[PDB]
Amino acid sequence: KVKQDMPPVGGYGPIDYKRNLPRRGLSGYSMFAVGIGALLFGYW
Amino acid sequence: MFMINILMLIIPILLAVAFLTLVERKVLGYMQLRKGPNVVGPYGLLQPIADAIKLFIKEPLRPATSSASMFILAPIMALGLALTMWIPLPMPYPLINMNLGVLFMLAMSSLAVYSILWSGWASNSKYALIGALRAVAQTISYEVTLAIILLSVLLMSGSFTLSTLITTQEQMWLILPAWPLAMMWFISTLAETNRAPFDLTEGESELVSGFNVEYAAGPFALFFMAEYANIIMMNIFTAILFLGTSHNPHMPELYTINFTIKSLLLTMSFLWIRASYPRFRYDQLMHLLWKNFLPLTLALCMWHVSLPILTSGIPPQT
Amino acid sequence: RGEYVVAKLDDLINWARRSSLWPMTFGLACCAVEMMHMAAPRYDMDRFGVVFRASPRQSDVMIVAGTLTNKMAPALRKVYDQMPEPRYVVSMGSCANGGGYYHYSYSVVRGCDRIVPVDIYVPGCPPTAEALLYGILQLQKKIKREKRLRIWYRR
Amino acid sequence: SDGSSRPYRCKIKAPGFAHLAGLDKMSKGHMLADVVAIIGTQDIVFGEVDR
Amino acid sequence: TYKYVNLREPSMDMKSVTDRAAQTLLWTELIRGLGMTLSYLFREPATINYPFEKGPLSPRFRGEHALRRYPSGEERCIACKLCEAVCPAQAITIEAEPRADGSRRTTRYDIDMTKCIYCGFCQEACPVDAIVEGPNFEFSTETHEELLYNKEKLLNNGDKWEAEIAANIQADYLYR
Amino acid sequence: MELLQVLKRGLQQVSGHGGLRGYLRVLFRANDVRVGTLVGEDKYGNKYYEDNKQFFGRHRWVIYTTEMNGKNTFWDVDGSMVPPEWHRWLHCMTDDPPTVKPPTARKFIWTNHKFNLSGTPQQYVPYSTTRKKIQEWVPPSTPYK
Amino acid sequence: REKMFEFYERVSGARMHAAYVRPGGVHQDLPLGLMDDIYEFSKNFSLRIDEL
Amino acid sequence: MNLMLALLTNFTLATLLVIIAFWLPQLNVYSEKTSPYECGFDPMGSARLPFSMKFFLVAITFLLFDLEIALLLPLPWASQTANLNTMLTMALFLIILLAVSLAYEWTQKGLEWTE
Amino acid sequence: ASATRFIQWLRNWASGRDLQAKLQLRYQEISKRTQPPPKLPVGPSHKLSNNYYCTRDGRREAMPPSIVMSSQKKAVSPAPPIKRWELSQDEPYL
Ligand SMILES: CCCCCCCCCCCCCCCCCC(=O)OC[C@H](COP(=O)([O-])OCC[N+](C)(C)C)OC(=O)CCCCCCCCCCCCCCCCC
Ligand SMILES: CCCCCCCCCCCCCCCCCC(=O)OC[C@H](COP(=O)(O)OCCN)OC(=O)CCCCCCCCCCCCCCCCC
Ligand SMILES: CCCCCCCCCCCCO[C@@H]1O[C@H](CO)[C@@H](O[C@H]2O[C@H](CO)[C@@H](O)[C@H](O)[C@H]2O)[C@H](O)[C@H]1O
Ligand SMILES: CCCCCCCCCCCCO[C@@H]1O[C@H](CO)[C@@H](O[C@H]2O[C@H](CO)[C@@H](O)[C@H](O)[C@H]2O)[C@H](O)[C@H]1O
Ligand code: SF4
Ligand code: SF4
Ligand code: SF4
Repeated sequence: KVKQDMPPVGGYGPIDYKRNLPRRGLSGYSMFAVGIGALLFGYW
Repeated sequence: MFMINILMLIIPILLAVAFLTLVERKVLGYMQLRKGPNVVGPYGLLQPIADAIKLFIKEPLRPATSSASMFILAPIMALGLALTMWIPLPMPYPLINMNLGVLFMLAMSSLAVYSILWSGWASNSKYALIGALRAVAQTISYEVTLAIILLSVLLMSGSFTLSTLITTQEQMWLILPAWPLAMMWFISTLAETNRAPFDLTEGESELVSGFNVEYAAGPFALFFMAEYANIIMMNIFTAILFLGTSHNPHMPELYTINFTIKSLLLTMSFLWIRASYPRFRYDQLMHLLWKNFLPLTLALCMWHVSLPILTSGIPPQT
Repeated sequence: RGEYVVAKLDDLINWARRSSLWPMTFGLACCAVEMMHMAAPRYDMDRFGVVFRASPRQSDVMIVAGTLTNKMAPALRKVYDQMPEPRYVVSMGSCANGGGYYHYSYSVVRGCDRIVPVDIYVPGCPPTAEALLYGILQLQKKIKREKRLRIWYRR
Repeated sequence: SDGSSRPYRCKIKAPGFAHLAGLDKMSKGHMLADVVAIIGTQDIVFGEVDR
Repeated sequence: TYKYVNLREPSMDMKSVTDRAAQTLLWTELIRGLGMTLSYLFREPATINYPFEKGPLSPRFRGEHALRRYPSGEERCIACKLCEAVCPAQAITIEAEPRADGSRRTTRYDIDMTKCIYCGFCQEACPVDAIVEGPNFEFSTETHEELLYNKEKLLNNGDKWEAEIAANIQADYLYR
Repeated sequence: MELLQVLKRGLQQVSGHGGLRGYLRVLFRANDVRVGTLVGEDKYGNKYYEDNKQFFGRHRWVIYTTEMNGKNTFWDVDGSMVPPEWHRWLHCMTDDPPTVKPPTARKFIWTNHKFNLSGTPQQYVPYSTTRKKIQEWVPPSTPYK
Repeated sequence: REKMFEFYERVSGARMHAAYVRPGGVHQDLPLGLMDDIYEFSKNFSLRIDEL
Repeated sequence: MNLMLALLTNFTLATLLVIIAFWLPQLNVYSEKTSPYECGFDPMGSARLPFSMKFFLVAITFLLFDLEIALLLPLPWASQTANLNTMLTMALFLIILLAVSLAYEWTQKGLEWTE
Repeated sequence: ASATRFIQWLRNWASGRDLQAKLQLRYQEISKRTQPPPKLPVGPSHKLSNNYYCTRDGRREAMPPSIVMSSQKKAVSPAPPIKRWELSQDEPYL
């Protein structure tokens, strides 16, 4: 019988392509608050 | 016994510089999914020696159009001044204890710029000239902000003596009360050392090699040794300024180990930054410092004059 | 013994030169793409001590990676002349080797060795990145065989 | 084609040919380092520009 | 269908504005980029240890040329000149005459390896599998003249490489 | 602890190469101290190894012999020293080493592989393989005129 | 890019100048197992674009 | 003395490296080798021709700003004064006038390069 | 694949991705370098009858150009105006 390179019977599994840049990090308020907290401890 | 101490400073500096070239190529390599030098000596440990020997037996060229005396003078100034930057550094004891060590370092940094300007001008070639004039712009960009950043920090130390910074930071690193200045200082040292993303006076992808494009063999090596020596020296300066190591007078070598680790990591950060970012445009560098750092640096300078006075925490003069 | 000393000194300078080969950032056509793949992580030419540098004043090797046309010939000879010595030329690909697919063109130099001396000829169109690396390692073993000081001693 | 087994003429239209011809137009008012960026944004290969 | 790559309006609520102020002042998106290169530092590099390790190839690889024989040892080439006719580079030069036993065989068979474009048309054109491109790619030379192959060189290549060439042809001849 | 298991593997490499002397030989000859399964050896002394836990391209490798065809190759190794039977396996053109699937024997195949001979007295020199085309008249050896 | 050069070399025998697409179709059919390997490459590629 | 000895040693070490660099290697000098570099083609015009400075106004402002820091660097010492009311007022006064001058040059488009 | 757990965690955290699910280095998911032989199909012209070449000869159906005008009512355009593209419903905005 004919034998040549073919996809599997059900096809290949799904393939991602869409952009994915995960959302990380604390908010602006929390980050500024930690910065000021460090400053005040330094000054003291 | 002082001459021995001088040699035990500059021989190690040049050896550390040579192996910083290997470390950079390996660190960049692994960050780039490759290895970097690993064939010349085990783990590439003889690679800096091969390059050094190669360059100093390579034919040095004096360009037909160059100004001979200035062409030779500039690389000599570059390396000479780079080694001079190390003499007041307290590790923990300076080779030369200066009252105004910080001011000395500022002045010598300014003088080292002329090794770029004169080498580029003396080459009498267009890419060399363009590189040198980029150094003029770079110096104009960072120098004013760099001095005022130091001033704000020294208002907590109380003196221009480098060894006092050790005393100042005995309880706590100055990075805590002055991390905004540390941020701006760290960037300024990249610009000061012509390091990426501020590698503009060489700007390989734009100027081929910029100010040193006409230099070959040993004269070129002098410029390379100078820049890499300044990169290490400026991160030692950053460690002393902001990450003060505690000093036990009876175990001075514990200071040296702790301080050496900090300076190394700060130097590794320079390589890390080079691996990560694109290059600035040299007018965009000037706008970064003048339109962002300088307004903030002026404001913080006002704050750090007032803060000791209002908190009754002015440091001792001595 | 003088001979023993110059023999060992030849080994040192030969080792230093082959261990630290800096090609000029010089590419001409398709073959430069395989040259790019030698710098890429799989082969990592940097790990042999092979580093591209843009300036001819700071280059040890010229890899002629692609067709040399008549209009380009004076420029290639110029940047070759501007390399300090010792300097080496690696001819990469059929075009550089002898004209290749364009051998009979009115605008092509039939081999870069009409313009510059060539140390190593890397065949292919293009040579694989590994074939070019084999050519560079061949250049290294040529440098290792040099006898400059030994011949000077017997002058 | 002229009916034989060899082409009579083959003009190649390279997209980078017209793009590079517009480099001067696109670089107006820009600095040297922007011209470096503009060359890359056109995506030029001189195998096709020159033929 | 089409999509817009860069047509979005930033929100102006105080939280979003501060989030952007923290980004501008604390360099958060620059720090994020440092994280990516750090992750690569701790990934195993992709470098192979040439020449002790070799990049992978397939049976179809087009490398150095070689002239082949039948199992008896007779040359397969019968001087038909199809390879010479098809060669896009005119890299092949052939002369032929009746051999002393009357066979149709070449007296010249040259390949200018500095003209050749390693395209494989010659081995497609050959009706008897005489001229092939073998798997060797490590044959760079110190002189130009060493790359002007004559019949003796090409036959020596076939005798040198026949063990690999025959196995490579065995793997791929059913795709031809 | 994993950091301890890592150090154990590093020490197993010194014994896996037959001791510090064997470990240093391979480190300085091949800049790699990994240990693999000996797939086979060829008549010139090249040893072939594999480790299928390594990623594709690093899962096969050769430690070149120190002497081939009268040449000292302790420090001078090159890819042209691999004979054709192992060349196919080393380049992953096949999965089967010549130990398992030996090549078809012919009486005209080289019994002795030769590496790249460029730059040596054994280098190939091109020449025209055809005989002279025009035959010139030879004058008589006698005087008669 | 180096892994995609392998696809070129596996269908044609050349990493770059395949000369594979011809008037009439292609020179040779896909070797067995090639589409599996293209799928493995394509499965991971978008993540590489994300890093870029 | 220690200082002069240290400077002399550094700049002598650099000078020796240059002396070795020039006298140790084998030289082969000819016209084409020493010609000015410009990517393979001969330069068009001298490199001594005027090179326009587009940041000329920032460069002059640098001179004025670079003298301000000379006036400010004594501030750590001035903070030891007993007359801290005057000193703090004059320190803040000087820095503000520096900020005002910066804001003026900024708003008047002095920090933009000439195109 | 040989990274220790802590190192996998570190680089996973630094990049913000799970890097172990899509390693860029190939291991054993790739095809075997030796394959069974193929048996390729034939084309539509592989027949023993009803297969005369003159009925499947594309070249001999090519014709010289139609001369529309030579030098020996509503306005028209070369083709209908192009239909406006629609926005992607997969992801209209990047
Ligand atoms: C951080 C600094 C790093 C410095 C690294 C220093 C390098 C250390 C390794 C030195 C190796 C020995 C030098 C050999 C290289 C010489 C260059 C070369 O290849 O020439 C080939 C030439 C070949 O010459 P040739 O006669 O055979 O042919 C050339 C002439 N034509 C072109 C016609 C063919 O060798 C020589 O001419 C002399 C070789 C002598 C080797 C001994 C060197 C003595 C050093 C004194 C030199 C005098 C100046 C003083 C310099 C300062 C002294 C230290
Ligand atoms: C109690 C009252 C207290 C009062 C005092 C309060 C003070 C604290 C609050 C003030 C704000 C704190 C932050 C100040 C830091 C400086 C911020 C800054 O200057 O960033 C702005 C600058 C410009 O960004 P840009 O978007 O291009 O332009 C803005 C629009 N014109 O952005 C940039 O600089 C971009 C820099 C590009 C080059 C970066 C290359 C390196 C990046 C990695 C470095 C990581 C940092 C490590 C630091 C190590 C320190 C040793
Ligand atoms: C363009 C022109 C801009 C000009 C801007 C000028 C701004 C000046 C702002 C005032 C600065 C000084 O502000 C003033 O400092 C002094 C001391 O330092 C303070 O004085 C306080 O401390 C001092 C001693 O330290 C005591 O003598 C005094 O009893 C006490 O009140 C004042 O309470 C405060 O009002
Ligand atoms: C006491 C020291 C600390 C206080 C700060 C002192 C420095 C003040 C700096 C100038 C402030 C006002 O002056 C400045 O005017 C120009 C108008 O061209 C504005 O600048 C405007 O164009 C430039 C260039 O595109 C950008 O900065 C910005 O996009 C825009 O705001 C600045 O946003 C504003 O800051
Ligand atoms: S030799 Fe082949 S690949 Fe190289 S430049 Fe010429 S045509 Fe392109
Ligand atoms: S591979 Fe192509 S160019 Fe080379 S000889 Fe064969 S047909 Fe000619
Ligand atoms: S096509 Fe084959 S048989 Fe014909 S001349 Fe060429 S090599 Fe010989």
